[PDB]
Amino acid sequence: TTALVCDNGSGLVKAGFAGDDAPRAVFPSIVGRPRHQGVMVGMGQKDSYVGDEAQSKRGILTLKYPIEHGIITNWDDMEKIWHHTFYNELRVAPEEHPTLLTEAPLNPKANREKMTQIMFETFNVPAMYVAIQAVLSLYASGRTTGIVLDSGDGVTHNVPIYEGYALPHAIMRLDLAGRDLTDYLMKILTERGYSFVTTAEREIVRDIKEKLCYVALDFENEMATAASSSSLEKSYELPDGQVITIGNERFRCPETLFQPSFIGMESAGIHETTYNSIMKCDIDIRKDLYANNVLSGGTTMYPGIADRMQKEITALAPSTMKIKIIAPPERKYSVWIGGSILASLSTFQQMWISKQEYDEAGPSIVHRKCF
Amino acid sequence: TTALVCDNGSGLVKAGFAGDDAPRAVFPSIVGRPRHQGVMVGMGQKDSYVGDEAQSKRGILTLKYPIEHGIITNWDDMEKIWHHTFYNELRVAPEEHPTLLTEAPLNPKANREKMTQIMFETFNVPAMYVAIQAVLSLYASGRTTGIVLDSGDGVTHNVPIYEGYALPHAIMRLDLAGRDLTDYLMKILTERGYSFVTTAEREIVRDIKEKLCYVALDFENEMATAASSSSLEKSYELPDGQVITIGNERFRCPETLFQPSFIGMESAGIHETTYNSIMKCDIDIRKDLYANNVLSGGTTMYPGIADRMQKEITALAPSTMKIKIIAPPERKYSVWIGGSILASLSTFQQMWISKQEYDEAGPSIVHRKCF
Amino acid sequence: TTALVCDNGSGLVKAGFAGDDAPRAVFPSIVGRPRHQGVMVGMGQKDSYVGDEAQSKRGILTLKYPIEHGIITNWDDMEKIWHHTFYNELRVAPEEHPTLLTEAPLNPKANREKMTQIMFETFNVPAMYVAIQAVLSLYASGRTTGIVLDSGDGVTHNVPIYEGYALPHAIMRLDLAGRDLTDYLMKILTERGYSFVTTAEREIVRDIKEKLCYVALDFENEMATAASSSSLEKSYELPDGQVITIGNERFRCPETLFQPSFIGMESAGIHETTYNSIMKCDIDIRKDLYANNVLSGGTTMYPGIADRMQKEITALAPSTMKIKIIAPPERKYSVWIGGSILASLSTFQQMWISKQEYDEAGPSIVHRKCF
Amino acid sequence: SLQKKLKGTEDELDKYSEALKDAQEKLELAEKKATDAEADVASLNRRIQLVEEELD
Ligand SMILES: Nc1ncnc2c1ncn2[C@@H]1O[C@H](COP(=O)(O)OP(=O)(O)O)[C@@H](O)[C@H]1O
Ligand SMILES: Nc1ncnc2c1ncn2[C@@H]1O[C@H](COP(=O)(O)OP(=O)(O)O)[C@@H](O)[C@H]1O
Ligand SMILES: Nc1ncnc2c1ncn2[C@@H]1O[C@H](COP(=O)(O)OP(=O)(O)O)[C@@H](O)[C@H]1O
Repeated sequence: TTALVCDNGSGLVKAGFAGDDAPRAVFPSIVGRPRHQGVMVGMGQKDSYVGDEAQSKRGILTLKYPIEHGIITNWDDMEKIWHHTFYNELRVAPEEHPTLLTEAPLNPKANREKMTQIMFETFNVPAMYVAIQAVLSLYASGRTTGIVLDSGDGVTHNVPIYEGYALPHAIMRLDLAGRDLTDYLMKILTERGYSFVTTAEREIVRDIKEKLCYVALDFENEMATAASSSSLEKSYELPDGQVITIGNERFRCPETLFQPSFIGMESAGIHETTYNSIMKCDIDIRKDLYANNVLSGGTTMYPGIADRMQKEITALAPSTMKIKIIAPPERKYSVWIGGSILASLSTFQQMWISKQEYDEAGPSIVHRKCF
Repeated sequence: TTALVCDNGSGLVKAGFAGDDAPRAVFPSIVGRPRHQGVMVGMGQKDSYVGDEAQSKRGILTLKYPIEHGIITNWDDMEKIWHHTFYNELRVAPEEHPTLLTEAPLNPKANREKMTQIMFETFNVPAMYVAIQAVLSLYASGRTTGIVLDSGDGVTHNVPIYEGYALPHAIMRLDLAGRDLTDYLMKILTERGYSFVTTAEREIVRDIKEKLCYVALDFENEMATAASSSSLEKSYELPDGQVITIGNERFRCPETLFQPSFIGMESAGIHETTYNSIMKCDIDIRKDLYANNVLSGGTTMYPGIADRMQKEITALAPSTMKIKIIAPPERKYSVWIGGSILASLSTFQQMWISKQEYDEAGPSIVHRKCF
Repeated sequence: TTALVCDNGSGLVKAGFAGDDAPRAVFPSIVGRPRHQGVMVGMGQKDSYVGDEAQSKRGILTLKYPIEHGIITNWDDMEKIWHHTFYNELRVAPEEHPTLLTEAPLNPKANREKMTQIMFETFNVPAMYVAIQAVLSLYASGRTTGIVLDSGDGVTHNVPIYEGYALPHAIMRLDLAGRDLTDYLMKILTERGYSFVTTAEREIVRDIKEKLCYVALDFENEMATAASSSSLEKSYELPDGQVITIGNERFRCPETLFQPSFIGMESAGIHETTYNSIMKCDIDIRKDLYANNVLSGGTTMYPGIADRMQKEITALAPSTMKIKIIAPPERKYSVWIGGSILASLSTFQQMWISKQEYDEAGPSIVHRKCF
Repeated sequence: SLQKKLKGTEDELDKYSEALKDAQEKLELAEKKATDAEADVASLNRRIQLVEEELD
């Protein structure tokens, strides 16, 4: 039999089969409901659209995300998401397939327990397993040591691993990610008159971010370059027409990752939490960690982010070590790729949580050595 | 057939064949176990690393020494050490080779008896013999008289020998050695801010000691020189970067050998236990003993220790005798070299403890005239 | 003339006059700076708030600690702390008051040297003296022998003293303390759903710890009791309503003192380091040390710490001994009380360091006989 | 038409990468040599002071 690999993430569902090179179903993790009245009798319209259909009916729906920061907040919505993923995108019967789920470090425990309970009671899968996103990223990267920085859409986290041993006291988790970058871009785009307030203009702003934003290698020099020239100013065409022109806020948006004070957060940038995780690890694995700094997740896809991260970590660490940043082109799907590798490993077929184990030990069996 | 020569020591295993000029397997006498959880499934990692592999995986393991002061405290660990030595470093079958083991004077008797029992029951050797480290050092030195000072890593001892007769009432044993010097250096390095607490930072401190420490010919003058100048201050580069600078504690560390009150011990320095052993011997061999003062073992490898020892013993002994200190460059391996010489001697092939003798007389046969 | 006793500690400054029964001024050693912009013109607000004031404006400020683990890292805001202590809490001119300050064992030398340089040049005190915290704790406890465990907020140490003589080779120092317990509690509350990330929320977590945590007498039985019953849950009220309930976390937090592997340290618990510091001492005084085990400092204030530690040390020591744990109710002020006693002795008035003494011998005079 | 520009940039890039590699090689070489020479001179200098106090 084959196992499914559902990388829920927070803002993009990625599912597929264990043993493939890529997911076969990538769609947004949104659930939309109509907000207007509806006049044409016989239209027979539905009450809630899931996934990629909601993005077509944006102008009529209110789009809600069922996952805020890794954490699931709307369990009925999330159950709809899973039902859509199993039956409409993949077209499989979940009572014949083990399912490997992913989760971020340092989430509530009820999240994981309720996820297991759903997967066994509602969808009736034979086995299931919840994996950490950073470990799976390291599987897909081909390493066995290295400090991984998995910046998704809800959370950002560093997880240092050495020789296959993870150092839990050095795990860092930050709640700044692509969703906060989108909100900051919505906010600073009002300096030029453009206003995006609806829950469906957030998708337009996310598209603008993905297509035009980039990380500056030096922030003050790019500030001055934008103040003087106009060579970095680019245009974008809305779904309506009426092109908008983006100036220096092409690189002020992702700079929030290195200066979280822009959105009023207290914490330090990703370049500094990475270094603090290093310095919290031992002394005789720090050289390997410096040399194996692995990036994954969608928020690491900006142009120039690897070069910026290297410049910063190099200015932080001692001057005698080679600091190297691994940033594959298929970063966004690294967690899923690693999940497929892991679930196909023949050694892993004894780590599943079978259904009988659950029936006899309750949902608490998730936090056991299968953690 | 050939005999093996395993100089267990306390902190460095040295093994080889009888009839060679040097040991072919020198590795630390440590056994490491992982202390973190281990996340990558399929890693298939082991549960305990022995020898030189543990020093590579330092940052992940807890390193334990199975020999405290000559005495073996963890018999399972020591059995792992021996298994590694026989099968992985030397690649020999111990049921075809006699084995010569070494031990320090004035150890418990159960140490030696249990060692014999292990070597005959577990490893199944045909013969075995336990030798004293100082006697073997004197074999390797080419002498037949002389007072030998064998400062290893667990124990220090003087053993005066004259014309091949050892004087047991004049044997001295002190429990100050390289391990205590390492602990004292860890402690006094905190005066400059460097902190080494982990069981794997002790190895870094041992490296610092070996590479930078030296014995002062005069302690107050070097104290004043370090207080005034900076010409004796040297630097070292950790596995992490961040060089550390060592000042006057380059020579305060090995000065504990001549002033054991530094670590709160009651006893007297090595220069004074040597002289007390002399003065406890007869009156008409003291001139030869003064002239044949032999050093061996790793803790005698400091720069200037021979000159310091000579200055001290010369100020102690009467003014009319030539005091001479023999300190070869291959000091650290003298016990092993002498062991190889002894086991190759054709006269010695009748001093082995055969397996039938053991089977008929129990492990008590070790303390007989083969003592 | 009277002397000032300033037990600057690490996390609480306790000051007062020598000869009083308790410290007069007790406030957190915190320097806060505003992180937002400030709009109301005429507010005339200041740049940095110190001490107890900074906890009122805690929501606007970003709080720094000038002392990390006993050691002083930031010196400018430490001068700010001292200035606030002298002029705003005590209202005394330090030009006519000798000052007694405390420090933990096994600290850098530059700490003391800069401390006295500042106290003589910036504040112009006529005399000063730096004392060890454990000795003052023994003074206040009224013993003259006994092994004292002084768990503050940055550092934990054992100092065995017999008959008025301290045995420095048996002094242990551990960098696990109240701030590490606060960080572990922050990290462990996350699994229940609550997130505290800001330096202003670290103070709320410290309050939760102080008011709800306790040491379990039997850790496994308490874990089972929490996994079965619900009679352990207590509720706390955040500054904005939002009641939170904690179970396991009540005793899993201070258990880090007895199992430092919870926060990834390699060392042994406070009970085991106390026992090891006893076993480092001479065999004749271990009776009195076992019978006079003195606790002091804030981190020793959990309910059940004394009973737990007595149980542990009793199971470690031989069966013939009487183990006693001395834990006064005015425990967390013992260092200050002893400091006042000491500075109040007529025998002490010739052990200060004078102004001219310093002016002639430089700051190096701190380590010499005027200790 | 810009493809010639692209190719020329690739060529100068390759040249600069080879240059950087050679410079790193020479750098690490000379650095090992300087460190070893300093070790030798410090050792033998300490030995000189020892034989000086010996002469004294
Ligand atoms: N090329 C890109 N540049 C910048 N941001 C991107 C890019 N592609 C995707 N993103 C951001 O990544 C986020 C999705 O990351 P993803 O890896 O899907 O995490 P998750 O699966 O947890 O949602 C989106 O919010 C989007 O804004
Ligand atoms: N060059 C050196 N200078 C000072 N100490 C050394 C040197 N080389 C080795 N040592 C010390 O010698 C000890 C090992 O001595 P060794 O002869 O191996 O005894 P054993 O075999 O009983 O461990 C180590 O603890 C190390 O600290
Ligand atoms: N009742 C209590 N229970 C547990 N911990 C406490 C209690 N009161 C104070 N503490 C802890 O003690 C620490 C302060 O100890 P203290 O004696 O002030 O050391 P210092 O003077 O070096 O700051 C604080 O971090 C606090 O968390």
